[PDB]
Amino acid sequence: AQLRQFYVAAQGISWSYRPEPTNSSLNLSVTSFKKIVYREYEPYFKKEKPQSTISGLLGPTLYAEVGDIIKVHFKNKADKPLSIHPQGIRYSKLSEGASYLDHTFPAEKMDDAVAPGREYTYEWSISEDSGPTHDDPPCLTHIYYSHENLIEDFNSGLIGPLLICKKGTLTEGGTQKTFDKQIVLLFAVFDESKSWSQSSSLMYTVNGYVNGTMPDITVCAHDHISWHLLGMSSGPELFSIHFNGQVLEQNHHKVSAITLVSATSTTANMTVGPEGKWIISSLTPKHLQAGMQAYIDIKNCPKKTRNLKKITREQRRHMKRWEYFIAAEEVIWDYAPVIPANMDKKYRSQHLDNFSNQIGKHYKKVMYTQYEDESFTKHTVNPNMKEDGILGPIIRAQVRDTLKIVFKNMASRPYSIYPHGVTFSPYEDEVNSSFTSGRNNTMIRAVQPGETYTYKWNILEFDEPTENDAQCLTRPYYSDVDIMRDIASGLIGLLLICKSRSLDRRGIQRAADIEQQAVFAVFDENKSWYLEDNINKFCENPDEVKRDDPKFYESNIMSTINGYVPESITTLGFCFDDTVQWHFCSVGTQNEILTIHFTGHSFIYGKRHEDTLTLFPMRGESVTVTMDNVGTWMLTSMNSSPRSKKLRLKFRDVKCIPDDDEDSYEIFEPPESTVMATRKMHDRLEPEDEESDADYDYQNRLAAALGIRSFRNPDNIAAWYLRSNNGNRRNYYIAAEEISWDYSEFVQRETDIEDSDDIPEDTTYKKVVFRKYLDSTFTKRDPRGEYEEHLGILGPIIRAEVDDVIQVRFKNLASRPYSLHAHGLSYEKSSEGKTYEDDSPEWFKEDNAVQPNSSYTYVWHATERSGPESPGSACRAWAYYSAVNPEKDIHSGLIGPLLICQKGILHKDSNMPMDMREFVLLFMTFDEKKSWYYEKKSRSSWRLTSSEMKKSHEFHAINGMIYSLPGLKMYEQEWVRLHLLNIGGSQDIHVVHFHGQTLLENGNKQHQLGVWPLLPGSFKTLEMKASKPGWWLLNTEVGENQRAGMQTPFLIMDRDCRMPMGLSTGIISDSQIKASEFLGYWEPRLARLNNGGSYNAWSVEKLAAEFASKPWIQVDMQKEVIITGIQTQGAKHYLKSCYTTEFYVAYSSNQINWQIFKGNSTRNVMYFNGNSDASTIKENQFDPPIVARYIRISPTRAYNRPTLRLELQGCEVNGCSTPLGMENGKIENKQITASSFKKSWWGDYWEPFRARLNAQGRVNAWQAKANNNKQWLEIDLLKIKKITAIITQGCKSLSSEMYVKSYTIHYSEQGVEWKPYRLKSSMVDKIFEGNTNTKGHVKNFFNPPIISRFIRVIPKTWNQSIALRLELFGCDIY
Repeated sequence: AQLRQFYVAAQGISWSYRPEPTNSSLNLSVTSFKKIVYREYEPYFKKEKPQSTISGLLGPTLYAEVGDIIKVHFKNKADKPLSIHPQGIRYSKLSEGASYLDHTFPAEKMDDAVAPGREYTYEWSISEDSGPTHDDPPCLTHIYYSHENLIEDFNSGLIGPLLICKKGTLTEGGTQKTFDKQIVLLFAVFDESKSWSQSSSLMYTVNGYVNGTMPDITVCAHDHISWHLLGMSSGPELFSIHFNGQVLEQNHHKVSAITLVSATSTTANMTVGPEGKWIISSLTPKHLQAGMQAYIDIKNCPKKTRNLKKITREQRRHMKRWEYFIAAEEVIWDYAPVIPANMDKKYRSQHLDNFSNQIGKHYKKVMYTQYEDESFTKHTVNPNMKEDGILGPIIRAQVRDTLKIVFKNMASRPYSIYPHGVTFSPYEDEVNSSFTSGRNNTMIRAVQPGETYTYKWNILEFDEPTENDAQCLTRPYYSDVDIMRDIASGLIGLLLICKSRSLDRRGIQRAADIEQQAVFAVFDENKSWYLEDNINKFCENPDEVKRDDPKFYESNIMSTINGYVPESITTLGFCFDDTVQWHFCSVGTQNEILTIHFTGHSFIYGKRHEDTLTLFPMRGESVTVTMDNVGTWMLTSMNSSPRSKKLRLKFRDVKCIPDDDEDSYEIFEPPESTVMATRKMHDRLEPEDEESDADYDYQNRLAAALGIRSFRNPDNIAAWYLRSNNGNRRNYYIAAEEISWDYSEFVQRETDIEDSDDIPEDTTYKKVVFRKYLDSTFTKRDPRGEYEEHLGILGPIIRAEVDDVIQVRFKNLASRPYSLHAHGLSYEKSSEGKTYEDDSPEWFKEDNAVQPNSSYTYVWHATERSGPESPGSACRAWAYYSAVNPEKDIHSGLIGPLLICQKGILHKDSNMPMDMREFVLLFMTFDEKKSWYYEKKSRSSWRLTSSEMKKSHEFHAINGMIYSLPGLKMYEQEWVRLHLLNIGGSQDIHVVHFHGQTLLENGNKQHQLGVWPLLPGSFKTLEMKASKPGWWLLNTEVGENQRAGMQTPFLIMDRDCRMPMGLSTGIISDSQIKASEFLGYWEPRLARLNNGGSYNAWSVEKLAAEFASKPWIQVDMQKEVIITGIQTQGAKHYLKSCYTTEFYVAYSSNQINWQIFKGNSTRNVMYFNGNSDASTIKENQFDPPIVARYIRISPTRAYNRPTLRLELQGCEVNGCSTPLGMENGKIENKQITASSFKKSWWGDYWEPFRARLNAQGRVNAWQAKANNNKQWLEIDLLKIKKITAIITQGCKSLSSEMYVKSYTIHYSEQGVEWKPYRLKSSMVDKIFEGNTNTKGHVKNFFNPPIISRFIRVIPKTWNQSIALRLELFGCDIY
């Protein structure tokens, strides 16, 4: 419950990018840079903290436990305004530091920009729902920075960690209990060109140190450590950190490489091993050449040395000849193999053969070849094993299988090998570290061209992966001499860290029948060590050497998959009910990443069945696909020209007829023959069939341990295929049709207060967008309700259920063909829509293309592996798009979500899944040069793409529109679901950040993450739990996209928006009640709910016939308000039943453009509902609340006279004018003080302690003792609050009434004082207008709110007495 007070300051530190403690060159410092950073101070800024060395510009580290507060006492000592902005849920509008359009008063604008040489005070509060609190890591990490200028105030060196932790861990010194260290690492890129002192800089630093000049950080050996890896850069960078020789554990995944994208952070743990130096490598092929790393030296502290189990429990020893005698060679390589079916013209007759005498016959291509003999006298296989081809030398490592790597360099250059996540033994280095010790304890890394060598490491059962990880981990191994040059030469393999899966010393696996190796390498011959043996030596046209030319240079860029370019001419055939296991990885001198769409099936991923994998550069991943379909399919990547339409691997999934191995070309080894016949899978040894590795007779010691001991103790067609699926079908009628569409919705009267913003692009653009119609015969559409206001460009949400069956009658209506393609779903090739080779005549090709003005009816089947796993969640998002040309279609607008929810989620609202809010958002940047309707020579510049506005034709949209995206409205403290998707703009990884909010995952039931990184292809379902009302801001915190256009001001409102908007009270005067048609004589100024008299309903003139037309009454508000319901009522004089039954509602913010859609609205199908009898107050609710100035209702069907009385239910503007609790009872009577509890001597007592609005009983107001202009009513709010508005009233006693008429307001500070309320733009006090009638209310507003907890009300001029019932509308500030 403590308060983490913190003193910070910002000063201009002259900072070179390296440290040096000398003199001669340390006065004349040749290189330097101006910088502004964060430096912590002792209280009152007298002294200054030590500022440990390893943190160069990384500012002070803030921290807290769940429950405490933070009072950062900022003080800007630099010469430009600055601020501080953390990440999470805490900040109210005066402690967030960001200055955007949120409609706040000049009081809460001070935190946004602190002038140079001025103080402030930042206060936060770590709630119970912003911390981990469960199986999350012991405690998380967030980055705090400057929000005044997200680009000029970061590269100037303004950043710092914010390390919030879990209740019960953090000590007083700011260090965890069990952990022995608290390290923080800032991988960053400080572009000094976009900085305060704009000088060019090629800086790829870490903490402010370049090329690895950071001083060595060191710890002891065999202890537990805690990491905190930040990362931040203006541009969209990527940091694939790698810990050499060690293993980490983030997110319960025993990973050996942590990936961070810009403006993100994470925490992780590891236990250090024996001593010896190490390196923190950055795997990204760009952060390598640049040069950035650290050093991990390990000391030897004389405290304790552990002694644990060495042998594998004395039974699973497995000590035999299962070592590996690998080597290197330079054999001939055919990228397209010898005489394939699908020949290629480029690589054959221009790059291998002597046809037109290009090179010769030979490629000098190195590869790790595997000899099975020790003496290196024979390869293991010269031909192939019927299904491998180039399945690499498989290195399967498990507990003590005598894994010895014998190595015989037989090449013409120094080479080596280097695995991943494999600690070395000091007998042989197995790494190219600098300090290779002397001849005594030697550690050799390279091998000269002709030598031999011997490595040594056999893993034991001491680093088994977590159960949440995959079955068989996969890791590469390559030549560590020069990575980019050696891998290009062709040195790479797979190192498989499986589990205790050995049944025999041959090493077969279980739980995965068939396995296939697939890596995505890209051999850049221009960076190979045999280009000279390609053009220089072996050649016949070197006459004028082809080089430095776009043709020749890019022609030898051979991006392949397992080397072989053309095709696996044997498509990967399979059986049914099998569980194939795949191993994925990728290398190549290229920064970008890949995503591998898996057409047709899906694979388990942490018990979720995802269908797209984003594999990162130079680190692998393993999946498991199941055979539950029949037909041909694909495995494709889709990023851009060289890889999208190229990387494909066709593979069957079939059997015919029994199991397909009686007369066919897939004879496996069961062999599905007569059951009485012999083959593999039936190898009965002496004892019995496969049980284990045979050992002692019984060896009673057959207990499996826990790992580490628990120690410390007309084409109107329909669907046709739904015959055997036997489904609970659900029908939809989509279409596709052109439309005009311009992203900029703020100039569409959203936030266009300006009048001179010159449009820098085209006015609008012609897209093609999905729609939703009502039946098989079209032209009867379904308009987008209030729910679908934020969809923007996405089609209709196609919802479903587990084990359902979907029928979709797509019907193209555009100029070129289109189609559909689901994801993670089940269908047939005649229900796929993808364009490639099939297994039938153009009968299965009926869906592959939907010609214009026609229609096809797909049949999709959502099975068990297509539903939302991870019981912590409810619905599972997905996507569908026009997959005829998947790159130019999605960039045209044809994209939509496809949700799948569990069994039970659907209400009697057409049975479409409902019962929990959900916003769907597709973060994507739209390119107009990749669409179909891209008129090339636009009217700005025809030569280049608007050379006058270069690259102005790419729009960073947030789900359609830009800067506006209206429709995002949530309550306070309500669980809303979010389906964030990203498949359009691939190479741009996005990180989603809501202001003042903390997201959440499920499955493992707990994950906060602060902000989430959207991987291009992932489908993420999260939960929000909105925090506080006001105008917040949704964006992506990559500073060069937040300013580019990805920022939407979503809205949190109050959680009690149920207050009358003035109809019954009297706020809404009768000067603004209109009517088109009328009912007799009953003036509409008398349409007030619960109004008595003789005429109490709506009319102006006489009707004489009213049953068919739809008259209307129009209420005005004079300001934009919220409306969350309506309170209907019936009228009569003595004998008119006269009630309305059905009635719809319109609304408008301009009185001209009306949106009549809340009657037959979203939750409704095509109707609304109303009253049931005479005066019995009946009310309805607008589930998505509406917000408009004018509102107009129209009754259709009533009882013999369509009358009504209406009363509205809304809230306010800033969005926190909630009842402070007077009438609610949330305030007790001990927060009200005044002068006299005025009593008579022949009657009652006049209580200034019952000033409740609309509370009834005895004298329930404050008639002061004696009349004078010097009484008052003082309210002690018990904590400083923002007092927004006031409502006065009048009182009486059964007789002549009297009431206040005009009052002034004296208020206080935190303490006891009283000061007048001088009008902002005046020189004297402000005067208010009190009541005018007895019971009617009057609302008075404050131009700036009164931020206090003392407030006095001065009755200045009144009517014959002081008397009022009072209610303040305030806000719970902190």
